[PDB]
Amino acid sequence: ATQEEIIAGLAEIIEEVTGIEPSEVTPEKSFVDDLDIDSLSMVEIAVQTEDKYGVKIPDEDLAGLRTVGDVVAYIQKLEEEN
Amino acid sequence: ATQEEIIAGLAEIIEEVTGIEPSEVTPEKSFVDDLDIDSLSMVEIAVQTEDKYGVKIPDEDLAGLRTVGDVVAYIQKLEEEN
Amino acid sequence: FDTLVVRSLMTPSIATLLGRWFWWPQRVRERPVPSKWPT
Repeated sequence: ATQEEIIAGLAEIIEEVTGIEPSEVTPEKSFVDDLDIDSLSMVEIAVQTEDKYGVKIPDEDLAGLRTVGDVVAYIQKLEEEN
Repeated sequence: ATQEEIIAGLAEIIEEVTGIEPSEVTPEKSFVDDLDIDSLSMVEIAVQTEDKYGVKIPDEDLAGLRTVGDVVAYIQKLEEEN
Repeated sequence: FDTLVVRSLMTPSIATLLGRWFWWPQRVRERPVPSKWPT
């Protein structure tokens, strides 16, 4: 979907995983550094997206992903690759 | 016949075999995916349709059919192939 | 042992593996209808 719609869904998921406010999450924010999200926690975000939106991200790809903008672009890449 | 008439007939049968509301029955819905209808239940719809309108849907087409619109097209095709 | 291992690790692991067949004979879905992204 649209980049704005992608952020809204993902930001809600992070709140469930960690507790970070959806408005707090911005594309500038980084999961590992800004969000303090480890590899295990980032899996939960991918897992919830897998059940909700159907986007599954394995361990190798999740390690590469760093920031929210990267993840949003990564998902929007799949949407672009429709 | 008309597209609505084909759906209306199919919608009634769905409410019998599976008990799914007619409002849920839309042409874009998928039996396996959207309607959560297994292969056997879809066959029963064809059996009732054959004994009611004469439209005979073989098992080969039933596996091929994915959505309600696909089924309507085949029924319209059989309407064309009359 | 049950609370920390069996209830916490063993039981949840089996449910994911069996998927919908874990709730057999009740027919369930692995995931709901694929939902669109909210505005």
